[PDB]
Amino acid sequence: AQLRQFYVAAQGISWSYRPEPTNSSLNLSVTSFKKIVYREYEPYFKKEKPQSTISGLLGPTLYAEVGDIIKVHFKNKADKPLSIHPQGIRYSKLSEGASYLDHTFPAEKMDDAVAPGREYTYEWSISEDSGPTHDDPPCLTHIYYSHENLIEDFNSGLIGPLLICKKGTLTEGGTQKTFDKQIVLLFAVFDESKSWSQSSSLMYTVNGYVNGTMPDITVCAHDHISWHLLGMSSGPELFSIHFNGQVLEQNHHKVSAITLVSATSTTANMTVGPEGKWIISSLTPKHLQAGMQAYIDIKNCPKKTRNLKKITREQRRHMKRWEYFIAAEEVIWDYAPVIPANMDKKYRSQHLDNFSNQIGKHYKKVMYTQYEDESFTKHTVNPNMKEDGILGPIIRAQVRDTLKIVFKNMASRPYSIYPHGVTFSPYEDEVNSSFTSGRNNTMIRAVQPGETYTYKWNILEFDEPTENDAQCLTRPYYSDVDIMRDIASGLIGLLLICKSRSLDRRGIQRAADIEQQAVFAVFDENKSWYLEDNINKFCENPDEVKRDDPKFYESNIMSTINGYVPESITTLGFCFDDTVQWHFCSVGTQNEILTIHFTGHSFIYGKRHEDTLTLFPMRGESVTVTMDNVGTWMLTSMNSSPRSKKLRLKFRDVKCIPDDDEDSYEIFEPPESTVMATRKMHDRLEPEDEESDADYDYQNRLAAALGIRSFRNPDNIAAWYLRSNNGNRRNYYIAAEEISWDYSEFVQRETDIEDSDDIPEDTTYKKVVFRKYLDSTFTKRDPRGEYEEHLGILGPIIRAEVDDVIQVRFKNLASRPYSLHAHGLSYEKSSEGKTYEDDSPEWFKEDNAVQPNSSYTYVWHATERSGPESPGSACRAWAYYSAVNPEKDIHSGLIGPLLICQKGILHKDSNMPMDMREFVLLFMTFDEKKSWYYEKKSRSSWRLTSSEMKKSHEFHAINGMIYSLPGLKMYEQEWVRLHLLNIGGSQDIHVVHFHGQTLLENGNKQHQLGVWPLLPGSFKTLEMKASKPGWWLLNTEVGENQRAGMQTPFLIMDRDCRMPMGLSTGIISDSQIKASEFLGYWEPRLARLNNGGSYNAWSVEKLAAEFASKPWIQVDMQKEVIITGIQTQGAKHYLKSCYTTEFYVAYSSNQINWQIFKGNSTRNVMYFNGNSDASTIKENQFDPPIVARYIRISPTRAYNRPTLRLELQGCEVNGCSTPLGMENGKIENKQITASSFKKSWWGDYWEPFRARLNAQGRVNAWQAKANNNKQWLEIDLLKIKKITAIITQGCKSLSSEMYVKSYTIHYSEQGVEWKPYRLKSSMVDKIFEGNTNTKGHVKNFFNPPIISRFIRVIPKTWNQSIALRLELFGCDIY
Repeated sequence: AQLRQFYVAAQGISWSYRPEPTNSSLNLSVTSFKKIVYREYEPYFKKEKPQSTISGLLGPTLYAEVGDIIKVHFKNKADKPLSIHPQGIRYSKLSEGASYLDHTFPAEKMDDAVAPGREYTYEWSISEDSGPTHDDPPCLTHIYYSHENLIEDFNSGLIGPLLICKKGTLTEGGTQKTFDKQIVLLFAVFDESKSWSQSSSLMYTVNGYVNGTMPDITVCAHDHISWHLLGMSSGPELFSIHFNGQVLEQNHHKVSAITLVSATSTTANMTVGPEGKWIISSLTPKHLQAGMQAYIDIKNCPKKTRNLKKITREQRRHMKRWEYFIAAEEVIWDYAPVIPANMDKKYRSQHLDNFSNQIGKHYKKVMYTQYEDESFTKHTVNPNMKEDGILGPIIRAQVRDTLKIVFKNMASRPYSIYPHGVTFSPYEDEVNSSFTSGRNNTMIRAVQPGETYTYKWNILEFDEPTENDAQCLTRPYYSDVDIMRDIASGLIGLLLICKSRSLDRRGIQRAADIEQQAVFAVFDENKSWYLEDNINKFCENPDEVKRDDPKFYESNIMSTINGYVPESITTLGFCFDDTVQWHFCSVGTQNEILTIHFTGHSFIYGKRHEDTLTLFPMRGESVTVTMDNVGTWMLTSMNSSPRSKKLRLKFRDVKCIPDDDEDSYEIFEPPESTVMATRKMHDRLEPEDEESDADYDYQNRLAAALGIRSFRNPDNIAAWYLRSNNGNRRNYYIAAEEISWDYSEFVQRETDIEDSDDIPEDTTYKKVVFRKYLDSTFTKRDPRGEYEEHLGILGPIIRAEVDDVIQVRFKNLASRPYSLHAHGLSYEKSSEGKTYEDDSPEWFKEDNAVQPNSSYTYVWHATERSGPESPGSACRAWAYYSAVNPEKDIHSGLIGPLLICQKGILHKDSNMPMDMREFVLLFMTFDEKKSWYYEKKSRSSWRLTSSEMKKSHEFHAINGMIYSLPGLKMYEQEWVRLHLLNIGGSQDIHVVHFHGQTLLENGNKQHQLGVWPLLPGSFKTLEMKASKPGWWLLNTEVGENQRAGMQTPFLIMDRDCRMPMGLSTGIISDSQIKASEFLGYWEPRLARLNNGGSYNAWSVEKLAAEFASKPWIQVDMQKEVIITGIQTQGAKHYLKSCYTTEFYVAYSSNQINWQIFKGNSTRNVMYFNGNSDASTIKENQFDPPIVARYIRISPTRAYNRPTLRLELQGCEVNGCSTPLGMENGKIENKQITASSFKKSWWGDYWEPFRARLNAQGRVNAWQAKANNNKQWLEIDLLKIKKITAIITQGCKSLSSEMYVKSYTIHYSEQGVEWKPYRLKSSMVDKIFEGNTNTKGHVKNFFNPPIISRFIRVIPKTWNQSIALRLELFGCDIY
């Protein structure tokens, strides 16, 4: 419950990018840079903290436990305004530091920009729902920075960690209990060109140190450590950190490489091993050449040395000849193999053969070849094993299988090998570290061209992966001499860290029948060590050497998959009910990443069945696909020209007829023959069939341990295929049709207060967008309700259920063909829509293309592996798009979500899944040069793409529109679901950040993450739990996209928006009640709910016939308000039943453009509902609340006279004018003080302690003792609050009434004082207008709110007495 007070300051530190403690060159410092950073101070800024060395510009580290507060006492000592902005849920509008359009008063604008040489005070509060609190890591990490200028105030060196932790861990010194260290690492890129002192800089630093000049950080050996890896850069960078020789554990995944994208952070743990130096490598092929790393030296502290189990429990020893005698060679390589079916013209007759005498016959291509003999006298296989081809030398490592790597360099250059996540033994280095010790304890890394060598490491059962990880981990191994040059030469393999899966010393696996190796390498011959043996030596046209030319240079860029370019001419055939296991990885001198769409099936991923994998550069991943379909399919990547339409691997999934191995070309080894016949899978040894590795007779010691001991103790067609699926079908009628569409919705009267913003692009653009119609015969559409206001460009949400069956009658209506393609779903090739080779005549090709003005009816089947796993969640998002040309279609607008929810989620609202809010958002940047309707020579510049506005034709949209995206409205403290998707703009990884909010995952039931990184292809379902009302801001915190256009001001409102908007009270005067048609004589100024008299309903003139037309009454508000319901009522004089039954509602913010859609609205199908009898107050609710100035209702069907009385239910503007609790009872009577509890001597007592609005009983107001202009009513709010508005009233006693008429307001500070309320733009006090009638209310507003907890009300001029019932509308500030 403590308060983490913190003193910070910002000063201009002259900072070179390296440290040096000398003199001669340390006065004349040749290189330097101006910088502004964060430096912590002792209280009152007298002294200054030590500022440990390893943190160069990384500012002070803030921290807290769940429950405490933070009072950062900022003080800007630099010469430009600055601020501080953390990440999470805490900040109210005066402690967030960001200055955007949120409609706040000049009081809460001070935190946004602190002038140079001025103080402030930042206060936060770590709630119970912003911390981990469960199986999350012991405690998380967030980055705090400057929000005044997200680009000029970061590269100037303004950043710092914010390390919030879990209740019960953090000590007083700011260090965890069990952990022995608290390290923080800032991988960053400080572009000094976009900085305060704009000088060019090629800086790829870490903490402010370049090329690895950071001083060595060191710890002891065999202890537990805690990491905190930040990362931040203006541009969209990527940091694939790698810990050499060690293993980490983030997110319960025993990973050996942590990936961070810009403006993100994470925490992780590891236990250090024996001593010896190490390196923190950055795997990204760009952060390598640049040069950035650290050093991990390990000391030897004389405290304790552990002694644990060495042998594998004395039974699973497995000590035999299962070592590996690998080597290197330079054999001939055919990228397209010898005489394939699908020949290629480029690589054959221009790059291998002597046809037109290009090179010769030979490629000098190195590869790790595997000899099975020790003496290196024979390869293991010269031909192939019927299904491998180039399945690499498989290195399967498990507990003590005598894994010895014998190595015989037989090449013409120094080479080596280097695995991943494999600690070395000091007998042989197995790494190219600098300090290779002397001849005594030697550690050799390279091998000269002709030598031999011997490595040594056999893993034991001491680093088994977590159960949440995959079955068989996969890791590469390559030549560590020069990575980019050696891998290009062709040195790479797979190192498989499986589990205790050995049944025999041959090493077969279980739980995965068939396995296939697939890596995505890209051999850049221009960076190979045999280009000279390609053009220089072996050649016949070197006459004028082809080089430095776009043709020749890019022609030898051979991006392949397992080397072989053309095709696996044997498509990967399979059986049914099998569980194939795949191993994925990728290398190549290229920064970008890949995503591998898996057409047709899906694979388990942490018990979720995802269908797209984003594999990162130079680190692998393993999946498991199941055979539950029949037909041909694909495995494709889709990023851009060289890889999208190229990387494909066709593979069957079939059997015919029994199991397909009686007369066919897939004879496996069961062999599905007569059951009485012999083959593999039936190898009965002496004892019995496969049980284990045979050992002692019984060896009673057959207990499996826990790992580490628990120690410390007309084409109107329909669907046709739904015959055997036997489904609970659900029908939809989509279409596709052109439309005009311009992203900029703020100039569409959203936030266009300006009048001179010159449009820098085209006015609008012609897209093609999905729609939703009502039946098989079209032209009867379904308009987008209030729910679908934020969809923007996405089609209709196609919802479903587990084990359902979907029928979709797509019907193209555009100029070129289109189609559909689901994801993670089940269908047939005649229900796929993808364009490639099939297994039938153009009968299965009926869906592959939907010609214009026609229609096809797909049949999709959502099975068990297509539903939302991870019981912590409810619905599972997905996507569908026009997959005829998947790159130019999605960039045209044809994209939509496809949700799948569990069994039970659907209400009697057409049975479409409902019962929990959900916003769907597709973060994507739209390119107009990749669409179909891209008129090339636009009217700005025809030569280049608007050379006058270069690259102005790419729009960073947030789900359609830009800067506006209206429709995002949530309550306070309500669980809303979010389906964030990203498949359009691939190479741009996005990180989603809501202001003042903390997201959440499920499955493992707990994950906060602060902000989430959207991987291009992932489908993420999260939960929000909105925090506080006001105008917040949704964006992506990559500073060069937040300013580019990805920022939407979503809205949190109050959680009690149920207050009358003035109809019954009297706020809404009768000067603004209109009517088109009328009912007799009953003036509409008398349409007030619960109004008595003789005429109490709506009319102006006489009707004489009213049953068919739809008259209307129009209420005005004079300001934009919220409306969350309506309170209907019936009228009569003595004998008119006269009630309305059905009635719809319109609304408008301009009185001209009306949106009549809340009657037959979203939750409704095509109707609304109303009253049931005479005066019995009946009310309805607008589930998505509406917000408009004018509102107009129209009754259709009533009882013999369509009358009504209406009363509205809304809230306010800033969005926190909630009842402070007077009438609610949330305030007790001990927060009200005044002068006299005025009593008579022949009657009652006049209580200034019952000033409740609309509370009834005895004298329930404050008639002061004696009349004078010097009484008052003082309210002690018990904590400083923002007092927004006031409502006065009048009182009486059964007789002549009297009431206040005009009052002034004296208020206080935190303490006891009283000061007048001088009008902002005046020189004297402000005067208010009190009541005018007895019971009617009057609302008075404050131009700036009164931020206090003392407030006095001065009755200045009144009517014959002081008397009022009072209610303040305030806000719970902190």
